[PDB]
Amino acid sequence: RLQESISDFYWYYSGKDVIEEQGKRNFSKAMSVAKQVFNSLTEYIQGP
Amino acid sequence: YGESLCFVQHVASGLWLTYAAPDPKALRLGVLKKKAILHQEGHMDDAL
Amino acid sequence: CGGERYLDFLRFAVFVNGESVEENANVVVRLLIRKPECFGPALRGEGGS
Amino acid sequence: MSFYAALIDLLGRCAPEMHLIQAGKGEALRIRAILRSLVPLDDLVGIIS
Amino acid sequence: EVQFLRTDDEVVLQCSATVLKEQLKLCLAAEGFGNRLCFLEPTSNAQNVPPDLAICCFTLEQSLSVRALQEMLANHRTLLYGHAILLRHAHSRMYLSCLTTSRSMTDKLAFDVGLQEDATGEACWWTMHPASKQRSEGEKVRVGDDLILVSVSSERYLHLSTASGELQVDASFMQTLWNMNPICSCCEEGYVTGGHVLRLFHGHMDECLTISAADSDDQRR
Amino acid sequence: FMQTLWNMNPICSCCEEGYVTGGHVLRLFHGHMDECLTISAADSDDQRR
Repeated sequence: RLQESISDFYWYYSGKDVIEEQGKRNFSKAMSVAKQVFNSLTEYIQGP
Repeated sequence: YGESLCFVQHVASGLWLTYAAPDPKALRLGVLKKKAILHQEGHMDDAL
Repeated sequence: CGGERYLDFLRFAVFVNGESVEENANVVVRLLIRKPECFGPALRGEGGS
Repeated sequence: MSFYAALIDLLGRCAPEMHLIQAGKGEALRIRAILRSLVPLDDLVGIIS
Repeated sequence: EVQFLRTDDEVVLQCSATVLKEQLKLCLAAEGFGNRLCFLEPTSNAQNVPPDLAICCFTLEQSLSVRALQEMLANHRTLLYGHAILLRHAHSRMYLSCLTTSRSMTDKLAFDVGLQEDATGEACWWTMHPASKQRSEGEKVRVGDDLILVSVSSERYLHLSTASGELQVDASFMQTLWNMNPICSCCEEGYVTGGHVLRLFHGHMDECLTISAADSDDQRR
Repeated sequence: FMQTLWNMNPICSCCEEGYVTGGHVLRLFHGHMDECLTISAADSDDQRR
């Protein structure tokens, strides 16, 4: 679901040359959430 | 338990357990219950 | 009688200070077409005066 | 009559503002086409008459 | 493994109608040249009467998200619920579209479904949605899945009209379940596949199987 | 004080985790556990048939 949201928000900003400040912020929030999710998934399997 | 997907078949007839595909106006009744029938082909989602 | 009240609520939701709010207007249109019985026994389509 | 009048008023209010139409915004054009399909003009004129 | 519909695959759109308490399966069909409108070709009596599948076959070009489609208009891939697909008539190389015209005496709000010469615009694009609860948006479309098709331009459903005694196809706010049944996915070089026009040559390509020319006495039989 | 011969016929010895065994009360769910197979409630017209 998160990557679908990120791809949609991409497509929203694709045409515009420069992303604005709020877009940067929301991208940062989404990427932080995705990083934590990736670390959780990594921790589920490591050991292995 | 809870992983295997099973289709119920009447041995003698070979029919498959399926729903009746509620006739229209059932949504108007707001009736959420689907009568169970035995049909030669059935539906894909018939698994249990 | 109740369709009218719900409709004027939606009117106040979508129309502000002489101008339409597209974000709410499009949602209202889509929801209303998805449930077309809100339009009335008329405007139904099939078998509709 | 009041239910239908409220419905028509709400749809007209949901209708796009013109400046978007001149801008050629696809969502606005699509909404307007949907509204026109729902409500034909002859019926509006008949009611006004 | 379970087969997944993907782009460049050829499909037929199939609907089910109950007539005289016998189920009848129909395929969407369009000639394109001469008549752009879509109609329904029954496939059930096939054992006794061959159907015309060539004009019932469609090829998927693109399956995109709504946002990607919006950017495209402003300026192999697996199918997923919620995406917008572009469908070509294989014979006529036109695009399936929701037309502004309406003939349906029964339904006032309905539109005609037919073919479009170019892929430009929103009419040619359609969005797939799951028919049942176990399917959800974002999930891969699977062969045999019942689907709901919505036009971007008109926000109608691809619908089967039984209002008149004769069956018809229309764009309506009422929904009809459709099945995207595959025909071909990927063919190797040579390696004849079914559904293809070809010629039969006896030996070293000197003479071929044929029937009589026009206005012949044999009646071309 | 009179004796009768009896047979001790087995039903189950040891069952692995999950791995449905016969003779068990259970429920049948269509898909993602939203709805289940059942019959009508009490005092229903269908006679719970």
